[PDB]
Amino acid sequence: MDMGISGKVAVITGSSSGIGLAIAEGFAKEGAHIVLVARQVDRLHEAARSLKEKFGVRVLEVAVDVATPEGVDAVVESVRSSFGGADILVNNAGTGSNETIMEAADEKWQFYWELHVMAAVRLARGLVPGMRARGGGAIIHNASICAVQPLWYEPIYNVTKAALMMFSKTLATEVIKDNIRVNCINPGLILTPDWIKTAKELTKDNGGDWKGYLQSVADEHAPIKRFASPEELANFFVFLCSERATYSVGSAYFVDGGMLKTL
Amino acid sequence: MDMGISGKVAVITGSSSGIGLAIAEGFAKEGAHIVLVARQVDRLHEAARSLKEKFGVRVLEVAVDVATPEGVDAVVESVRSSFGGADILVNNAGTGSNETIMEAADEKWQFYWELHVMAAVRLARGLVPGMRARGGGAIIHNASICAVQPLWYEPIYNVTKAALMMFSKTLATEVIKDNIRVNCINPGLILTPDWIKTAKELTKDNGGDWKGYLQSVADEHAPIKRFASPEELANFFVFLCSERATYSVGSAYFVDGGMLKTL
Amino acid sequence: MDMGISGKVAVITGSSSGIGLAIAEGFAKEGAHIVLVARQVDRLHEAARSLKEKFGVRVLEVAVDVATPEGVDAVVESVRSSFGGADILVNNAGTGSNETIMEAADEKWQFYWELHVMAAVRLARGLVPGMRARGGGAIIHNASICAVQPLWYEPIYNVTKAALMMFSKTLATEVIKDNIRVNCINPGLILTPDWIKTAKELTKDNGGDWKGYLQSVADEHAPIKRFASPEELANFFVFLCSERATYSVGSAYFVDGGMLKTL
Amino acid sequence: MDMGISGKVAVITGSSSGIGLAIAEGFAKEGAHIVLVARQVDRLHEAARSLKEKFGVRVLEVAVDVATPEGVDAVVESVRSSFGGADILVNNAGTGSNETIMEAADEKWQFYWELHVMAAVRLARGLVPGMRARGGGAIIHNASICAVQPLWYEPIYNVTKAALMMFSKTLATEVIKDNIRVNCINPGLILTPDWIKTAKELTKDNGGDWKGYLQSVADEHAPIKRFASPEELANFFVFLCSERATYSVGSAYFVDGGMLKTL
Ligand SMILES: NC(=O)C1=CN([C@@H]2O[C@H](COP(=O)(O)OP(=O)(O)OC[C@H]3O[C@@H](n4cnc5c(N)ncnc54)[C@H](OP(=O)(O)O)[C@@H]3O)[C@@H](O)[C@H]2O)C=CC1
Ligand SMILES: NC(=O)C1=CN([C@@H]2O[C@H](COP(=O)(O)OP(=O)(O)OC[C@H]3O[C@@H](n4cnc5c(N)ncnc54)[C@H](OP(=O)(O)O)[C@@H]3O)[C@@H](O)[C@H]2O)C=CC1
Ligand SMILES: NC(=O)C1=CN([C@@H]2O[C@H](COP(=O)(O)OP(=O)(O)OC[C@H]3O[C@@H](n4cnc5c(N)ncnc54)[C@H](OP(=O)(O)O)[C@@H]3O)[C@@H](O)[C@H]2O)C=CC1
Ligand SMILES: NC(=O)C1=CN([C@@H]2O[C@H](COP(=O)(O)OP(=O)(O)OC[C@H]3O[C@@H](n4cnc5c(N)ncnc54)[C@H](OP(=O)(O)O)[C@@H]3O)[C@@H](O)[C@H]2O)C=CC1
Repeated sequence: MDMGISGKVAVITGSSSGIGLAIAEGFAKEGAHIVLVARQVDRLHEAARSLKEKFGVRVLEVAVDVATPEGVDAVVESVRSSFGGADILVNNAGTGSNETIMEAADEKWQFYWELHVMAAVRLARGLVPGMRARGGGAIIHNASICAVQPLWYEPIYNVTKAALMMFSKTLATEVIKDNIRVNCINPGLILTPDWIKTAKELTKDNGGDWKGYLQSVADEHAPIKRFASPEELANFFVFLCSERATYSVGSAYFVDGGMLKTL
Repeated sequence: MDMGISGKVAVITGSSSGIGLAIAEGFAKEGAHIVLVARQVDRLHEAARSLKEKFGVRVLEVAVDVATPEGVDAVVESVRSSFGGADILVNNAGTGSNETIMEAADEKWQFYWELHVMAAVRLARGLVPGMRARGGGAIIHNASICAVQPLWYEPIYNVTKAALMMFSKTLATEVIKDNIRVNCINPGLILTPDWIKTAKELTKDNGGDWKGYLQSVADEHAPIKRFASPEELANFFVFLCSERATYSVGSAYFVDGGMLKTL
Repeated sequence: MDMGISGKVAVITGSSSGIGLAIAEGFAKEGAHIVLVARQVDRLHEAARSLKEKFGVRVLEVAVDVATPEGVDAVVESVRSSFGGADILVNNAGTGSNETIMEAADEKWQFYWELHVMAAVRLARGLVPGMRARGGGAIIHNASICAVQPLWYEPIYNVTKAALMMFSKTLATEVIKDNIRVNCINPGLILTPDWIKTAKELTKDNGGDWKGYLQSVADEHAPIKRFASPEELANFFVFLCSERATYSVGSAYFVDGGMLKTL
Repeated sequence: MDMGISGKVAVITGSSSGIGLAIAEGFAKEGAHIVLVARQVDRLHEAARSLKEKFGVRVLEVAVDVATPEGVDAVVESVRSSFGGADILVNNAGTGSNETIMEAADEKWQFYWELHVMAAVRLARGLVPGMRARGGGAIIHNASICAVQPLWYEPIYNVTKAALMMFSKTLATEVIKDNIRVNCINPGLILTPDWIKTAKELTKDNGGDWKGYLQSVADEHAPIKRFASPEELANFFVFLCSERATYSVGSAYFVDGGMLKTL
């Protein structure tokens, strides 16, 4: 199936590893030029190198904290200088939480609000005008199954991802007049490095069988009884931002292996 | 993006015209063999001929009423004998309604229950064993946006489509152990023959401006302010049934131009 | 808080035991006259006597199958005969299922369709006219948490209850012009006879700790870690049918001790 | 119906006028003592006098900004000093927004986050321990129908009310172990002074018929074709915080005259 995004410019936040890198490889595979965004400079250089070598597309690196207005303004200025504007924006930067409401500090709340919601708000403000000038585009928000089905141990994550899923919906209605399609993707269990680090930490005193720990997670949560690969998730991001998904507007698409328990 | 379904067997109910035909064309393009199912045999021939002539695939026609157990049995036996079993089943046969709860006959409720729900129950019972034996597969239920956001004039449609959406999710959990992935797609406004028929009928005594009538429907209901083409929609069905959507299980995916008013 | 329903006529289907009898007692307490509806004549006669004797309200018994048109007709005609019309209607008759989609007979699908969906359809058709003539009224559909969050073992129950929940909403918009407010209640785990019966059955060969079994069910499904009593749930049915809930139209209200896993 | 809250202490934020004052009167009518919280000292002082005279319960005034940590600490301190703790907490303080995402300043996103979400986080942290110590209680969050069905003109409101609804759910699962029941209420159109102010402003130049403007709003959005009264809404607040709603946990209850367009 032709995706029709050859030569389009795709900005992916949090794209030096895990889901965000797999997303960047999937767009690169389809001929899209890539803007990679993350904090660690070295991992970012590796990712760019590998994308260029494997896929022969242009890759720009922006090494900034997207949870800050300065960081966002640098992404916007770098995209403008190198490419003129973006055709695709994937908001993927984000991270799990771990607290009780009774004990969490206000600053922790603030931090996930800036990272999960304010980054998407500021990137929409900064990139929509260029995308509009280029004739339209696609914006995706990677929220989470937690945005609707909260996990008990991460209330701040649940709340901020919930806010992000609403944000995506409100942006979709505001920019569709610009021929800009906005949608949300809500992933289930996706096997990424932090899951492995967590599985090892939690099994350190009972045998170290981190793979069995992950298998029990999938057994308890997903009818599919396994985690997804980042690559299988990325496919959906690429599809939704392609010329083949032109009637998707303001929707939330779950990619979750049966984990959502309700209709 | 490679779909990986070349040479797979796709059964599409309601595929002699409109959306079902566009879906069959989308699968045929990707090299899938096609079983077309509809009642009227004239249009089934014309569609089948056009698919073989345009895409070079095998097409089996089954002219039956899928709202009957005998019709479904015929489809199951045609697939078994011609192909062994199906890899893909798309439940698409269905039709709008138009009544009030206070006036509609019990027999009309029963008609839509058979067509929208029991056809899918019976096809799953009949085709899942062969699909299992082939190593897995994909099943899609075309419900509608109305399965969650009911349109005032068609309560029977709304109820039976809601029931269909729940069926899809329950079948999803039952059969994922067989590597069979079941999902639902909920389309918004899709420009099909019946819409154009209706527009022309509703404007016959006031100017015959059927295009104007369709445009006001779009403006009323969809932020994108147009209907989808059946081809735009077909893409989603093709993607969901492909080797690129292998983590989609028990989900309901809206394709609606913004029409869904809630999160 | 005054419910303002003294002297009103409440029809409760499935009201010789369990949740239905608790709902009838809740209405009786507030001085409503009661139409009790259930199949077993003596259980119904006994429920009627005890309501009349505890609460001093009028009680009419209609011993019929509400899953049949003739049974619904008998209810409508006894209401008309004894009271003129109903002010309140609670669709409560229903029962659990237990099957796989691969194995269940079409006839079983049919039975649950008749009992969960068509009874409410036919009772709305039969009772709305008299309710309208009395100046308005309230109708409730007792669906289930399973209407949105399906239980693995009872797909027919899940599909038919989801259908009921949609019916409730579509009826809501049709009859609000008559000052009739229709809403749905979705209960979680409610301790009824069948629950205790099932706990005793499933523990007959392992120790007969039926209390242990129910506790584990509650522990698995509900954050509050107990079943509701039928009387706790009844309060909500009485409130929603009262002069204090005059802005509730077309809603679904969960009463589930935390069991719903999503927003 | 006995609510069983006579002598309990209910804290209501934003209760010097509108919905919060109606809720405070509703608890008062039921014999609950009242903690009134709002910024404007004058309106608060008189709302307090008028409640005591009219209902003969105790009334504590706390004139603070609950969007600030200092404001919340003053509430918690004054409740501790005057009553020991609270039995009931209603988070009601909040206000509409009005902007585009493209134009809104970061400061404005921040203000709505503090007011609609952080007020509830901070009041949960400050009041739950006293509520726990009293044997349990009830907490309500007044979010909005906009939490799931966004209004085009107030993206910040839609996003922060969505976050508040998720917060309510995450809190409910955390504190149910303390015998504290947390739920959310999502009102539709409720006739409060800002609606009237708005209807006048927007009719200033076309005839001044502010009532007909409100009627056109109700006609467009609500099948019941009128706004609710604050007193109408308040009944559901008092019910949910009463001893008659003991199985309601982590639910979202809409009170919206049919406004919600989906199931
Ligand atoms: N894994 C899972 O099971 C699921 C994940 N998700 C969502 O997917 C998204 C990606 O998660 P995943 O791939 O697991 O996470 P990883 O931790 O593997 O990847 C995070 C990426 O984002 C970058 N990043 C983190 N914070 C910032 C920041 N402030 N500014 C710029 N870049 C940042 C990281 O690089 P660096 O540290 O150098 O900044 C890294 O490239 C997240 O939004 C997550 O919530 C949703 C559902 C499930
Ligand atoms: N068009 C739209 O805006 C939307 C449509 N949908 C759904 O899409 C699906 C396809 O509809 P659409 O393309 O619009 O409609 P069409 O009328 O254009 O297509 C209906 C197809 O179903 C066949 N059909 C109808 N009843 C039966 C039956 N009992 N047995 C076998 N085939 C049958 C028809 O052929 P024949 O009569 O010859 O049997 C025809 O091929 C339906 O389920 C509809 O509810 C969902 C959302 C929006
Ligand atoms: N119990 C629970 O945990 C939950 C229950 N529900 C729903 O609550 C409702 C009542 O359930 P519950 O109290 O548990 O069940 P019970 O079996 O204890 O009560 C069911 C009532 O319905 C009557 N009934 C059943 N079939 C018919 C029929 N065809 N015609 C007329 N009356 C009938 C029964 O009497 P008779 O047999 O004499 O006809 C009985 O009085 C049902 O809709 C159920 O689906 C929803 C969620 C949870
Ligand atoms: N009216 C409607 O149609 C709907 C309203 N709602 C929600 O209902 C709630 C009540 O709104 P409504 O009654 O309409 O609004 P009003 O503006 O009429 O009342 C707001 C009350 O809250 C107080 N308040 C506002 N901000 C603060 C603050 N920062 N700290 C302390 N008190 C504050 C106000 O007093 P003061 O200004 O002196 O501080 C006033 O007493 C809100 O949460 C709103 O979002 C939900 C759905 C619909």
